[PDB]
Order: sequence, then C-alpha cells, then structure tokens
Amino acid sequence: GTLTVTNLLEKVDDKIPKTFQNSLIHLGLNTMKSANICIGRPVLLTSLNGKQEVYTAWPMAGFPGGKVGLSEMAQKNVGVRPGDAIQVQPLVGAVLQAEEMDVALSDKDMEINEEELTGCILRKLDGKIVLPGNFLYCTFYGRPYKLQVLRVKGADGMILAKCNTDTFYFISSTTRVNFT
Amino acid sequence: TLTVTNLLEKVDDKIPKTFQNSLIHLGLNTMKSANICIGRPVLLTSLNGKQEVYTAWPMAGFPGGKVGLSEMAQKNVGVRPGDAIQVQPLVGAVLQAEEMDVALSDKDMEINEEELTGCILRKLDGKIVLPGNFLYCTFYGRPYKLQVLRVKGADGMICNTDTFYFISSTTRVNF
Amino acid sequence: PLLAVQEALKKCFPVVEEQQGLWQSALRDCQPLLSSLSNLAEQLQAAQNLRFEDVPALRAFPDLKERLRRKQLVAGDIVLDKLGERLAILLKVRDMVSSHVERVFQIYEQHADTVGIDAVLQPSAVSPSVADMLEWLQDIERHYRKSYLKRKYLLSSIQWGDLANIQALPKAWDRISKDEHQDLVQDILLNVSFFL
Amino acid sequence: SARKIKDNAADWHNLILKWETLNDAGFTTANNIANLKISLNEELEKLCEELQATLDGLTKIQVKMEKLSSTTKGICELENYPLFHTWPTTHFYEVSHKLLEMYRKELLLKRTVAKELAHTGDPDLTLSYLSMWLHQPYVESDSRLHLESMLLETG
Repeated sequence: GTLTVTNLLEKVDDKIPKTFQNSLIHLGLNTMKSANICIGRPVLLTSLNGKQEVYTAWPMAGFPGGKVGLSEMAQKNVGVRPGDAIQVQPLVGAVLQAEEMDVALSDKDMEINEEELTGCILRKLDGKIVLPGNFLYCTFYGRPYKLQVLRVKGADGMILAKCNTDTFYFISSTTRVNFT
Repeated sequence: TLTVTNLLEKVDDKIPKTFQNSLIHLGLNTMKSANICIGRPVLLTSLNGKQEVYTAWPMAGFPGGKVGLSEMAQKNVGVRPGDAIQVQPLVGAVLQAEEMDVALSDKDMEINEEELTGCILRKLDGKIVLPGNFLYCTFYGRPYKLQVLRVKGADGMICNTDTFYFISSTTRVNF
Repeated sequence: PLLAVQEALKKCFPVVEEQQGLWQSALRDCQPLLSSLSNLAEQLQAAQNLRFEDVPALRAFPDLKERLRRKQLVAGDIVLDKLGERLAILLKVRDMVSSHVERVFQIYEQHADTVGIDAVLQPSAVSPSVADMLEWLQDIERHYRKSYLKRKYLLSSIQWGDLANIQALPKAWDRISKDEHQDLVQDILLNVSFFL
Repeated sequence: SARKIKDNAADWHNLILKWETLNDAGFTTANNIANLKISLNEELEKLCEELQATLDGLTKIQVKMEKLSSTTKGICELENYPLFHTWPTTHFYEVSHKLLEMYRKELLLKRTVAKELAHTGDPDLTLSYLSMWLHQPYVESDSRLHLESMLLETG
C-alpha cells in the first residue's frame, strides 16, 4: 500500500503493448501480488502533498520490491523524487468513456491548427485516464507541448475523484476537446 | 506396349512450367526399346480406344520398363496405376492446324471469348491435338476444360504414320 | 476443472505466435512480386499506345506488337501464379488458426457450468483473465479471416484489359494492411507472455 | 564426329549464357540513356559508344554460333556415306538452324533499337523500346527446352 518511488530503469525494446507506451508504471511481480495489482489494469497514485494520478500498471521483470519506478513525467506532475514514498492503489471503481474535456495551453502561444493538435493528442494518448488539472505531453512533430486540463465530462452524465472506488474517465477516439 | 505407373515427383527447374505440364516420363531402356526419340511427340493408346499425344521424356532413376503419366493423362485416357498402354514414336508429318473448333465447359459465367482464346492460344503453344480430346487451361487460377470438335489443317486436311497438327498464334478458334 | 481451460489456452497461444510469423513472412515475400507486376502492367499499357506501322525503323518488320505482347503476358502470368501460391499459404494459416480457436471455445462451452462466471473474472497478478483471453482469441480469429478474405477479393480482380487497375494495385494492397490493429497479434502475444 | 556435336551442344549452352549477360549490361546502359535524355551532350555520346561496343560483342557471339551452325551442317552432310541415343542427327541441324534464325533476327531488332534509342520523342516509344531490348521478343521459350533436349542426349 506504500512504495518507494524510483526512476524507471528503462531498457524496453520488446516492452509489450505498443499502447501502454504512455502510462507505464513499472512494477515487480511480487510487488503486484502484494498490492493486488494485475496487468493492464489502471492503478491510482497518491502523493504526500495531496496530488493524484493514475496509470496502467505493468510488471516488467528485473526490479526489486517497493521500487515502483514511475516515469519522469509522472514524477513531475505529482511532484516526487527518486527515493520518496508514494501510495499505490488498485483501481476498483467504474471506468467510462469521456466525451468532453477542456484544456488550455502553456506559454507556447502560437495558435496551432486546432483540430490538428486534437488529432495528435488522440492518436497519441489513448487510455490515459485524466483528472482535473493535470498535464499531458504530445510531441507533435518534435515540438513539445504542455496542456492543463480544466473540466471533463463523461457520457454517464457527471462532470469533473480523490479516493479509489469512484468514477474516472479516459480519452477514446470519440472525445471532444476544448481549448480555452 | 508398356505398363503405366503414376508420374514421378522429380520435376526439373528447367523446361518451364508450361512444358512441365505436357509430358510423360520414361527410363533409358524404355527409350531404347520402342526406339523413340527424346523431345519428339509420342502417341499413347488405351485398349478402350483413346489415343492421345504428348511429349516423351526420360527422367533419371525411372523404374525400368514402365511409363509414368500425369493425373490428367490417366483421366483423359482412363487408365489406373499398374495398367498397360500402347506407346508409339510418332513418325508422321506434323503441321500447323489452321483453325480449330472448341466446345466450352458450358458453365459459361460470361466467358470473354477474346480473352479465353488468347489465354488458350498462349498456354498451349506446342500442342498437337486430335478431335474429341480435351484441353486444360488456367484462366487466372479458375481451371477450364475444353472439348475439341473438329480440326482444319493448314491444307484443308480435316495410325502412327498419319498427319497431326499443333497450335500456334495464327490458328483461329471457333465455338 | 478450470485448469482444463487454462491448459487449453496455454496450448493454443504458441500456435498463434508461430502462425503469425508464417503469415508475416508470407506477406513480406508477397510485396515485391506485386511491385514488379505493377511495373510490367505499366510497360504493357505503354506498348499499345502506338501504331507500330507509323514509325520508320520498326516498319521494316513483319510483326512486333503481337510477339512482344505475347512475351509480356507470359512474364505477367508467371509472376501472378507466384502471387497465387502465396495466397494459398495465407489460406492455410487462416484455416489452421480458425480450427484451433474453435477447439478452445468448444472446450469452454463444454465446461462453463461448474466454473461460475465470477471465477472467470479473477485477474491475478500474472494473468489477465480467462474471460479476456477467450475474447482475444475470438478477436484474433476474426482479424485473420477478414484480412484473408479481403486480400483475395482484391487479388482476384486482375484482368489484362483494365491496365489502370493493375498499375494502381500496390497502393490498394498496402492500404489493405494499414487499417487493422498490428498491435492485435503483437500485443496479444506480449500481454499474455507472462502466462507462460 | 559425334564428339564435335557434343562440343557444339556445350558451346550452344555457354554462348547463350554469355548472350544473356551482355544483354543485361546493355539494358542497364539503355536505362541510363533514356533517363539522361528525359532529364533534358558528350556524356550521352560516350554512353552510346559503349552501347555500340556491347552490340559488337553481341555480333562476335553471333558469328561464332554461325560457325557452329555451319560445322554442324557439314557433319550432317558428311554422315551421308546412329548416335548415343538414336537421333536422326539431321534433327541436330534442324535444331541449330532454328536457334540461329531466332538469335539472328533478335540481333537485328537489337540493332534497330540501338539505332533509334538516342533521339526519341514521346516517352511511350522509349518504354516500348526498353521493352524490346529486355524481353527479346524473338526467342520462343521452347528454344531452351529444345536445347535442353538436345543437350540432354549428350550429357
């Protein structure tokens, strides 16, 4: 229920799902067994500052216990460093499809072709469950971006998520994005 | 006059597929018994009365004193493995059949006579044929069997010493 | 018990892996042949846009058009029969994997009265689920069949006499492959690797 | 006598092989010429010159096989006043004569396509000419078969 954040020991040539390529919180088999993890299922991350984000767990072999090696970008978006402690939870609640997601750019204001960036974000970030106020990263032709999500709306009807057993949402090829 | 087995499996890369089809396989003594000659058309006859011509060929390691035949050969003649046949080195005058009558398979699902005759003429370059015999073509994989009705020789000329005729680009096709 | 279904899946998957490899190598061979066939058809399409009696040098010749066309078509026929052979190998792999998947499903439907659906939904630490594995097998058989049956009704619409279509073939072929989920076989394999 | 015939067979084989090889080289040359033309002097000239050299190699081959034909006809006549595997040995001359006729007409066509390739107009002529060069549209395929058959009767 509590693990030691490291940095990912990345050498994944055959790193499986040519999809999970974005979520990717590595783990260790016995660690999975301890925290009731199971492949391809989402997992919730809570920091000692009150920030949260979820990710598709994956048990890549070659790691020791308690070392849930995140990705650098998770380490930023939740504000952790290589050696701190973090709370891992196996997601249990519902998971639906998310229609409306609104999000604003960072200070790279060049007014890129709107739908184009939409196409890239979608074709790059399937399955990344989101929350209000996180950051995404879609290197659309080398040129990086950094987006801040404000509000999201899911087909079930609610509109935005702090505990595990409750709603979430994710992006599929039929999601609408607003840029404000 | 020799017994019939099934044709072997030792096909050669040379002699491209087209001629690889029309063939019969023999052994050295089989060549030097009826005194036939390599690469020269040869006549086959069944006791029933089916005469059909092919291109003889002696294959290495053939079982002495036998004659192999194609599956389509055994069909078009009506003989089984182990049966006997009557072989004859063709010594007549072979010429160029001018025009040839054809009977379709009659399952003519919109057959394009121009295309059909083109493919037939192409895939049957060196081939002598007597009436009532049959032809097998592959019109894009989908196989066709054709029946021959009548033959018009070059000189209006409609036994292993008679005349026979092959096909060529100039031969016309009639249905 | 459920161990029977588990064994069935452990047995079925490696077949799917090897068959995918065979499929892949087959299509790989298939590509350049079809390129060459496009080129041949183009070269032919050119050689009927002339008169072959209204050019000075060629005039001192009885007949070229006919003989050259005949040769070109012989070459085309050979390459297209090579494609046919490849298609036969494709058919083989389709039928084999379909039979196997059907065996798996039949085992399951045979046993699915003592294994409560809930026991079908226990995603363990190193195994997605018997449920999702059956689902993926079903999806992989569908993928194979649709790909094969869509490649045939493309490859068997070739008629010397529509020399635009042939010359366009390679693009349509390649496109037939860039609309599935290549990740289908690749990820299914990976995703279930730890199950062995 | 028959020893010469067997030599004629093997020579037929190797000669045709060298033919094909030189035709390959020439086809590469002609590709270069067609492209260089489509792109728009003396470079083109050196090209045409070495292509003509290829043609001369061809002609050398032609005269050698013609001598082959002549000697075969001579032995044919001399056998007036029967072999390994009982051929007429006239059949031999028939074979070599068909071969010679084919290849000679082929050479003529190659000569014309060289004679015209340099300055051609509309590109479709150019493609058809490259074709005429490559597919050798005067060599009925059974030729090889023929040769093989004859080649077969003497190892």
